[PDB]
Amino acid sequence: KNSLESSLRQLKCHFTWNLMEGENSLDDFEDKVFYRTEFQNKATMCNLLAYLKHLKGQNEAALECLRKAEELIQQEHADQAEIRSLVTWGNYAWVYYHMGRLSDVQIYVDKVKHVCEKFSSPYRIESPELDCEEGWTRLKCGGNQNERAKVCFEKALEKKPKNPEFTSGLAIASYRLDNWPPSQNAIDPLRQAIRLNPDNQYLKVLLALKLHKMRGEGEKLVEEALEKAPGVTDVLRSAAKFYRRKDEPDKAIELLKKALEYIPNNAYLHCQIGCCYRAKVFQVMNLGKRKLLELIGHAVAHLKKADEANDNLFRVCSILASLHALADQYEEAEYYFQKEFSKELTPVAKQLLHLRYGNFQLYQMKCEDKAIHHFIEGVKINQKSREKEKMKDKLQKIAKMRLSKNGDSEALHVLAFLQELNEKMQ
Amino acid sequence: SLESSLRQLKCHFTWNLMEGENSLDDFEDKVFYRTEFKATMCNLLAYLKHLKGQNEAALECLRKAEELIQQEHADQAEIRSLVTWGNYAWVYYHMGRLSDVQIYVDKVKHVCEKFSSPYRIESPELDCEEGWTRLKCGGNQNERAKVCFEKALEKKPKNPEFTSGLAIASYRLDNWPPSQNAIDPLRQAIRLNPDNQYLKVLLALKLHKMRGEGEKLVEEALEKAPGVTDVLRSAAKFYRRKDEPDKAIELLKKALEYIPNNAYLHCQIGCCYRAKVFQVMNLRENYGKRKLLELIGHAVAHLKKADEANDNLFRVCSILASLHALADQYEEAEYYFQKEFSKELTPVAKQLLHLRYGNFQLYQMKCEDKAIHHFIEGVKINQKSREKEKMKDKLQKIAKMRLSKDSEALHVLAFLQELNEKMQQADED
Repeated sequence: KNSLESSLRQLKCHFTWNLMEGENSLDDFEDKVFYRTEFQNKATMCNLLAYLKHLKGQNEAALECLRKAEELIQQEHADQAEIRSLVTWGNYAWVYYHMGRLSDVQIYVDKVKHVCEKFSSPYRIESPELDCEEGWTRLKCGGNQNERAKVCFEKALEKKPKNPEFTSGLAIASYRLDNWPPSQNAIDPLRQAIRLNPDNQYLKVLLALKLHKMRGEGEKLVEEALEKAPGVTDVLRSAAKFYRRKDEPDKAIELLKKALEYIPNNAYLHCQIGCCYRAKVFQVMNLGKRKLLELIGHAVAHLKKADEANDNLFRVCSILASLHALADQYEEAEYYFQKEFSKELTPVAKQLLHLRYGNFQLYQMKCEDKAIHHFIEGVKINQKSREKEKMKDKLQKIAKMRLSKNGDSEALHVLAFLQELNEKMQ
Repeated sequence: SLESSLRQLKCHFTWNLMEGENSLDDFEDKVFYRTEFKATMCNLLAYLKHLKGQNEAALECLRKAEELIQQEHADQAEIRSLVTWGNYAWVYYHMGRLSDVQIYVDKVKHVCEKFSSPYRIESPELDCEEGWTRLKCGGNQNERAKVCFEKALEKKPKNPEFTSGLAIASYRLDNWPPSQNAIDPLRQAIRLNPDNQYLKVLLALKLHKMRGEGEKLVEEALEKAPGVTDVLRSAAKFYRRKDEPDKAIELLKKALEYIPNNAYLHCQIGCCYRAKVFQVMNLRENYGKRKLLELIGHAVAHLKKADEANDNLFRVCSILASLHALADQYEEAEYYFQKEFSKELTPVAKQLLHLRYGNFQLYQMKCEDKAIHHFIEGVKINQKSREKEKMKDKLQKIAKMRLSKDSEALHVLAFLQELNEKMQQADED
C-alpha cells in the first residue's frame, strides 16, 4: 500500500544512517575512508566501501562488496549469521533499488523481515516518541546528560523531520551543548576497556597518550603494546605520535617507516612522518647543512605525497613553504606560499600566513616592501592574536626608523593607525 | 534472570542517568530546583524517590503520571505509557513485588508485539556495528558513535567490544571537541513553535554572544510570557551579559515571587547585585559608601541562601568572602575564607585564593606576616598564571623593604631570581 522506498527507509543499514552529514565533498570523503581502511580495524569494511561505490555511481561494484561481506560474516561470526547480516542485506535492498531492480530488492526485504520477526523483542520497540520522551528526561537531568539528549532528538527527527517538539528538543540541547561543552572523562573507559581487552594493544597506547596529555605509566604502556603487536599499524601510527610528543623524533620516524612498509601509499602516514622529520629539523637546530639538507629533503618528499593525495585533507603548503625556505630554496618556497593564499582560511590562520610570508620577504628576499603589505593586511584582520601583536611591533619598528630618516609621510599614517589600536586597549 | 530481562525495557532504570554523579543529594537538588520552573516530570521524580529507598513513594508519581498521560494522549495512551510501565515494573522488582512486576511486563509485551516494525530491530549488536562505522567516518560522527556504544552497553553492559568502542569514541571526542551549530535549530524551532517564548530568549543569548534583534527577541518573549520562569531567568542573563544588570535584577525578583526559595534563582540574583557592586565602584564621582553597602548587603543575603541550600552546586564562598571584605565586616570575611580553603579546589583557584587572601591580610587586616605566607604558598604551587606573577611581585616589594631595614628576605630574592631564571628561557623559545 506504500512506496517501496518508505519501507526501505525503515531498514537499519548505511543508507539510513546519515553518514554524509556536513561532508561538503564526496571525493574528500572517499579518500578519508580509503586511507583509514588501510588500518585493519572485519566486514563493516566491505559495507562502508560498498556505500561509497554506490555514491560514486558504481552500483555494480557495490554488490561486489556486499557479497564479500556476507562471506566474512558467514565464516567467522558463522554460528550466528542471521542478525549479523541485517545491515548487509538492507544495503543490498538499497543498492538494487537504485539500479531499478525491484526483484532482488524484494528478495532482501524478505531475508530482513524474516530475521526481524524471529529475534524481535517483546520488551522494546522503536520510536520517535520513545527517543523524545527520553531526550526530555536527559535534558532535565542536564550536565553530561545533554549530549546523549541531542542524539535522542536527532534520532526522532530523522524519522519525522520538521516536527515541533523534537525540534525544540534539538535546539535547547544544542544551545546547552555549545554554551557548556561536555567533559570527556575518557581516561576511565579506556581503563575499563583495557581491563576487558588486554590483548588489544591499541587501547593501551590511547591510555598512554591521554595520560601524557593530563600530566611512568605511559612509557610502559607503549612498550608493552609495541612489544605484543609491533606490526599492527594503528599501534605503530599512534605510538609514533606518543614519541613525537615526548620530543623523540627518531623513535617516531622509526615506527612510521615500519608502518609504511605495510601500506606505503597511506597519505596520513606520509603526512605524519613528514611532520616528524620537520620536528627533528627544529630539534637539531635547537641543539649542520648536510643533515638539515638531507633531513629537510625527507620531510619535503613525504609532505609532497600528502599534498598530492588530497589538498583539502592535507593542508600542508605553509609547512612545505617554511621548509623549502630553510633549505634556501626560495623558488619552491614562493610556489607553496602562493598556493596557501588561494585556499580557504580562518582569519586566524590567514594572519599567521601574512606573518610567515612577510618574514619570508623581510629576511629571505630583499623586499621589505612586500613584507609591509602583509603585516598591514595581516593587522587589518580583526582577530585577537599574538601574531597580530607581533606584526604590529614590526610595523611600528619600520615606520619609526622611517621618520628617523625623514619626519616618512607614509609612516606617519601607519604610526597613527597603530597608536589608534593601543589607546583603545585597555 | 528476571532482571536480565528488565534490562530490555526502556525506562529510567535502563537510561543509566546517574552516570558521572557521585552525590545523590546534589543530583536530587539540581533536578528539584529545575522542577520549580508533565508526564516526563512525574517519571523522573518517581525515579528519584526510588533512588532514595522511598519506593511506595515512587509508585505514587507513577500512578499520577499515568493518569496524566491518558488525558494528554488518550488515543495514544498505550504507546506513551511504555516508559511509565517499565518503571512500575522495576520499582516493584526492587520492592520484591514480583507478582505486580509480571503485570507491567505483560502489558509491555502486548503493546510491543502490536507495534513492532517488521523491518528493524533494537539490538546491542546493531548499535555496535553502527558505532564502528560512524567511528570510521570520524569527525562529527564521533559523538554519534559514542552514543551507539553507550546504547549497546545499557542494553548489554560489561561487554569487552562495546567498551572498546566506547573507550575510543571517548578518547577522540576529548581530543577533537565536536562543532556545535545551535543558531539554525533555534530559528527552525522558534518558527515551528511560535508560542514558546523560551526559545526566543535562547536565540537572543546566542546572537549577542556572536556580536540589534537580540533585544527584539527578548522583549517579545517577555511581553508574551511575563510569568514563565524559564523566560524571566534567561532574559535576566541576557541583560547582565548586555551589562544592564538592573533589569536583570528586576526580572529575577519577579521569578522569585513564583518560587520564593529557589537556590538557582537566589544564586543568580545574588551574582547580579554583585555585578552592580563592581560597576558602582568604577565611576567614583558621587555613588557613595552608604549605597555600596546597601547593595553588598543584598548580594550577600542572596548568595548566602544558595550556600546554605548547597555547598557544592553553589561554590560561592570565595565571592561571599570578598564581599564582606569590601564591606569592612571582616569577621564574616574570615569565615568564608576559612571555609573556602577546606574544600576541593583547583591549583589555579587555590592561587587566586592565596592571593585574594594575601591581599586581604595586607591591606584591611594589617598582618604583613600572614600575607607573606600565602604569596609564598601560592607561588610554591606548581601552576603558571597572571596571579602567580602579581604574587611574586608583592613579595618583591616587601622583600626589598626588609633588605633596606631582615636578611631572611634575601632568600625571597634568591628564589625569586632563581624562579624567573628558568622562565625567560621559555619566552625566547
